[PDB]
Amino acid sequence: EKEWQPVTKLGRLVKAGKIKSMEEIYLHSLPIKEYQIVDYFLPKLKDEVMKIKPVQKQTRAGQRTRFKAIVLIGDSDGHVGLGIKTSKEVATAIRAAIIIAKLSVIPVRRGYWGANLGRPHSLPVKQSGKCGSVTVRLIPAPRGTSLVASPAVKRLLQLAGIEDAYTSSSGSTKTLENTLKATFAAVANTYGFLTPNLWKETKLIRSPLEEYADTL
Amino acid sequence: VKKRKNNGRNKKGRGHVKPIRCSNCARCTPKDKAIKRFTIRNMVESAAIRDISDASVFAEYTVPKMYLKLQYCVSCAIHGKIVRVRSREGRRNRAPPPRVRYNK
Amino acid sequence: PANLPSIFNPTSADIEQLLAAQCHIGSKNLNVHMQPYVWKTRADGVNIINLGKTWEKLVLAARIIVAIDNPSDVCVISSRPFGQRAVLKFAAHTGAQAIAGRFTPGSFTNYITRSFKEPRLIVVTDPRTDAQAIKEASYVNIPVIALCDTDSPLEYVDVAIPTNNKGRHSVGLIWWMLAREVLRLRGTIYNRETPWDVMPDLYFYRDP
Amino acid sequence: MENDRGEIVDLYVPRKCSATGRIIKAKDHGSCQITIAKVDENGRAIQGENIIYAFSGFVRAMGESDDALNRLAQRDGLLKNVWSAQ
Amino acid sequence: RVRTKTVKKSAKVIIEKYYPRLTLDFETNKRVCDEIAVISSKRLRNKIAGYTTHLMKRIQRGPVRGISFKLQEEERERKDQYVPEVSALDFHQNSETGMLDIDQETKDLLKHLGFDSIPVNVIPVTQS
Amino acid sequence: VRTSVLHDALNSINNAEKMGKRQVMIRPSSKVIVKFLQVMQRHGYIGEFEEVDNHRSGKIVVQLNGRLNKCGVISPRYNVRLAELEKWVTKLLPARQFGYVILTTSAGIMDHEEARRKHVAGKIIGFFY
Amino acid sequence: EGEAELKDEQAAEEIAQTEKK
RNA sequence: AGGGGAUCGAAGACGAUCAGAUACCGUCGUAGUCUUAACCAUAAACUAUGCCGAUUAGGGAUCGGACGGCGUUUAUUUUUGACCCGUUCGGCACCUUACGAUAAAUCAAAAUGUUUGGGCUCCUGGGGGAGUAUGGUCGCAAGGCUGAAACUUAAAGAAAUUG
Ligand SMILES: [Mg+2]
Ligand SMILES: [Mg+2]
Ligand SMILES: [Mg+2]
Ligand SMILES: [Mg+2]
Ligand SMILES: [Mg+2]
Ligand SMILES: [Mg+2]
Ligand SMILES: [Mg+2]
Ligand SMILES: [Mg+2]
Ligand SMILES: [Mg+2]
Ligand SMILES: [Mg+2]
Ligand SMILES: [Mg+2]
Ligand SMILES: [Mg+2]
Ligand SMILES: [Mg+2]
Ligand SMILES: [Mg+2]
Ligand SMILES: [Mg+2]
Ligand SMILES: [Mg+2]
Ligand SMILES: [Mg+2]
Ligand SMILES: [Mg+2]
Ligand SMILES: [Zn+2]
Repeated sequence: EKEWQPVTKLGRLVKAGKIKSMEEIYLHSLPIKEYQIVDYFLPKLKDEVMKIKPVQKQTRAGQRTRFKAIVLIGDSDGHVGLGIKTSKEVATAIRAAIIIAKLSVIPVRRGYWGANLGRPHSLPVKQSGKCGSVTVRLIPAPRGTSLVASPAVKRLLQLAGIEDAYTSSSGSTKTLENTLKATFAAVANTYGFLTPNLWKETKLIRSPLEEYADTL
Repeated sequence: VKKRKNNGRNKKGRGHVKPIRCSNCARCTPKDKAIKRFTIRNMVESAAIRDISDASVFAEYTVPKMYLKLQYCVSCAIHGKIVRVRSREGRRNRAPPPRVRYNK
Repeated sequence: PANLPSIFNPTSADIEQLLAAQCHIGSKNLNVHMQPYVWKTRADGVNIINLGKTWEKLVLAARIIVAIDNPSDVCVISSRPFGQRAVLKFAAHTGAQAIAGRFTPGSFTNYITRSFKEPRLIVVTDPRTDAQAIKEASYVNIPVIALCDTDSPLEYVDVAIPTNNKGRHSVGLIWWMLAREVLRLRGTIYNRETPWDVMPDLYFYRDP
Repeated sequence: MENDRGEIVDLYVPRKCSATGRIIKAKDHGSCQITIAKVDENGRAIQGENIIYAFSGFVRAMGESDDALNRLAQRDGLLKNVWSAQ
Repeated sequence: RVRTKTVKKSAKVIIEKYYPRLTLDFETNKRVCDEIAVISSKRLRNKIAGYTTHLMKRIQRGPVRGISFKLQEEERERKDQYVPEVSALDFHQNSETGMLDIDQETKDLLKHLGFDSIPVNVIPVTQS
Repeated sequence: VRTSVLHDALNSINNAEKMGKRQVMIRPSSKVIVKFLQVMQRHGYIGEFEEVDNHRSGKIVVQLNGRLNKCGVISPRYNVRLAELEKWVTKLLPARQFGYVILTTSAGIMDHEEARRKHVAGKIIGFFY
Repeated sequence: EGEAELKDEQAAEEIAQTEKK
């Protein structure tokens, strides 16, 4: 409720306003372990729960029931993530799920189909990912078409900021947890593809942690 | 599923091998599959050596040994407690057990 | 010599101590990645390390340490008994924390454990016996410096110093020379020519 | 970097591994930076002057980072006769 | 007759906080404990006193791991500055001659590095 | 038996690059192999290559500099008109902006973009991006 | 069967927000 | 169809066991088990993994051939042979590891596949009915190869987790 005490060195620097934006963290690829960092840089992040499914376990007296919740978040402007956590109580699981989702927020790369006229709307290349017998493929599309996909993966692409795309699915897509995790991996790899316009050499600079001095 | 990589047989590089007779139930099993134990023992048990020793006519005497090679089928091997069930990870360990050399 | 002068040569005195401490004796097993740091294999015996490359890599490792802003961000690790005392003395002379004995896994990953540290660099006596320290370093982006023998895993080991890594005298001497270089690049020793006033046997091990 | 009328539109420009040239992704833990100080004529370490290298997680796991640094360090005149091609 | 963690944990802290104030005698240690501790049971106090007097009996002959007190602690870092007058690495004073023993291909390394003037004795090594 | 020397060269290049190496060796060398490398070189995807000359067939040693994702070969060399050339770029090219499809025509082998300029068609032999 | 508390949650947004007649 | 027929032993006859015991256990015992001259063509005929070619990672053992080397052993003795150290070509296997692959167990191939094309042959399409009916063909016979339909059903099955 009241003001938080940073526990890691990165958290202290964020509280003092010594770093510009979250992309500075992304550039040096530093781990994030405190959910107050993300919402300090990215307000108006929407959250929306997918579904809850019970899970059983057999014991001598009877069967033990727990509840599993799936939650994904995004800002519709290039940031998205999801988290899954199970607990003995429905309400408790949802609260913990939102925290895990914030910790995993990642940026997306959005490009053009053909000619460029500002405000990129689609994926730069075609990318795909696999998570346990489910494969999802994304294809760039011309401006004007909407998102062509199942309701499950259309929501995730909506919150990532991607506007136009083509989709293809394989395997047992009825496993909702596996499908979302495969889509999340495909979008995450957009910045991992080396297009010719990125061939230019970059200058290496020291990380914020090394060149700043923290408080006691 | 395969329970063992070698099929519990130890036969790779050939097609057939002649069987043998089990030493307990007289069953037929391939020679490479049987459990083989080689044993060296004395003619008489350790309590009886003194009685033979002083009843001899050759001053000091050394009782001879006896050499046997017993070999069993697997069904009779683990009922006589020659070998016993191991865990999933402990199955893949073919080093002979370390015989006790101190005996408390 | 675009970025180092000629005053960094080993000199006859420093070498004289190295082969007197059996720092040029390796094991029979030879890793493929350690082939560059091999002079010759002994006839009917072990490999022999190249001391010239030992000095060259030792200076380079020292230059990385000085670049750290505050000395308290450097962490030095040892588990085997032969390296307990040398690590602690290294921590006292310079600025550094020392971890001797058990590592308490979760130190670099869990933020509620008692021994929680956030270092910028890790120095390890032996990669094989300190695998837990190296393994956790791969999770949170820390470069690793380690002392290595002829046979040693080199996963997640950016800088390697070829040394005996198992001798009683060899382990202590290398830690001593590394400490001397760190102070030399700073203003503490004030000169390359002047000798240090601490005796090499201080960085050794005692049975009781 | 992308453009529409000469202005950048990418959210950020990632860095590249020095040994292989692969793009170092975000959340790619296990990728490190190496900073080596610069010494002056009399042997002291100059403060604020250093040489920076970057290695990706993929090359570190293979165990090739030690040899990769030797090639780069010798190229920048930091070492003598320690790395070579057979 | 095994003492639980409450007895053992409480005995550990008493010894290190107040080492000299209590001794090998059980009767005296009984009166030491109740003054410097808050115990709600007489039987619990007796058991705590029984264990702590047992611990120091074995302390009298060599220290034991898991126990640290100021007199034991302060003595340790007094011993850790031990250093001889002649270095073990130094060999000019040692041996009947200053020069030491190496094998053949080590000397070739010295020639390659340029330190030919080092006085050494070379002995061949081969078994085959 | 060896039925496509071009496939062996392209496959060997792809394996070494995927593992992060810098140089490759190719055992058989042919005219089609060299003409394929030259197209890649002019776009910066590779560096220098050298042809050692044994008296049998020669070898090639190519120098890699990253920048290369995949280089494959189409084994049945289909016949492609000029009007249907846009079907292929939709199939086996990651994006419209970059990437090249290699053809063989009566005017020499060339990428799919230069063939449009010269208004020529032929047979398809491979691709790289 | 986690449908007991959806009437008055207001701490999360469901996929198909159940419209009431 | 002849020769041979020690030992084991389908069928068969008895003794026990059992509520029953045409079985497990015990004593006998025919065809068969072996060989010569002709038929049969099926096996969990198994690595449940077709054949040719290229590339991709570390390690120590072992069988066959060649090449290099310090010694020991030994002979009408040298060169050879036995043992020791290293390199290399071709084999039956094994240990570690995952950058990779798979639903998983696990795999140096089951890798180089949504970023999908090196060449070639055979086989499979929910579970039963059914490898059954019928026609043809091969065989002395037992049988082999080829091989349906009517009708019926919402689940059979694989790998792993807790009881
Ligand atoms: Mg064979
Ligand atoms: Mg067979
Ligand atoms: Mg007749
Ligand atoms: Mg007959
Ligand atoms: Mg009989
Ligand atoms: Mg009968
Ligand atoms: Mg069959
Ligand atoms: Mg079969
Ligand atoms: Mg191998
Ligand atoms: Mg060997
Ligand atoms: Mg041989
Ligand atoms: Mg020879
Ligand atoms: Mg071999
Ligand atoms: Mg073989
Ligand atoms: Mg398709
Ligand atoms: Mg029929
Ligand atoms: Mg029903
Ligand atoms: Mg099962
Ligand atoms: Zn038996």
